[PDB]
Amino acid sequence: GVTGHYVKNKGIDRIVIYITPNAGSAPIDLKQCKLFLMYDGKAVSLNFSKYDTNTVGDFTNGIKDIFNTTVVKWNNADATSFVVVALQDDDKSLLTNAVINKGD
Amino acid sequence: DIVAICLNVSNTLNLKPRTKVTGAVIPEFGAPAVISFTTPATYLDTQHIIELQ
Ligand SMILES: [Ca+2]
Repeated sequence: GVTGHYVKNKGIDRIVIYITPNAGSAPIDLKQCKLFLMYDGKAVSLNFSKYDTNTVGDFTNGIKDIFNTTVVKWNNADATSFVVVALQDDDKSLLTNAVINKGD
Repeated sequence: DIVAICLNVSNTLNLKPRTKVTGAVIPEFGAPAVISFTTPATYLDTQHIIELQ
């Protein structure tokens, strides 16, 4: 899924992309993956960056609003990086060295 | 017979992820056994014993 936030009279300001591993896939080391995006005049590559003080933002137990600034800590999303928020992870793999495995 | 050669490498070789390890056990006579593996891309805390080769 993808979802996004609209500022009035301006356009879409930020986007959140939900990602999951395919059946049977071996674990993926998220912090080495690169995200390429194309649009009307620019083709940009973004690299992983740490959430505040910790590798991945731990919201395994729910978020009041994924876009509210004070709750979520968007600030490290610079013009050249992304950050990762962990939504479901039983085995604590996301939470510790950022590895996606089955069911995350 | 089967027997396990036990080596403690904690300070001698720095086996972090994605690292190639090469070697041989060389007998007094006869052909050497060749050790050759690359450590996994990711180590998980739920799986402390890893099968390398
Ligand atoms: Ca996991």
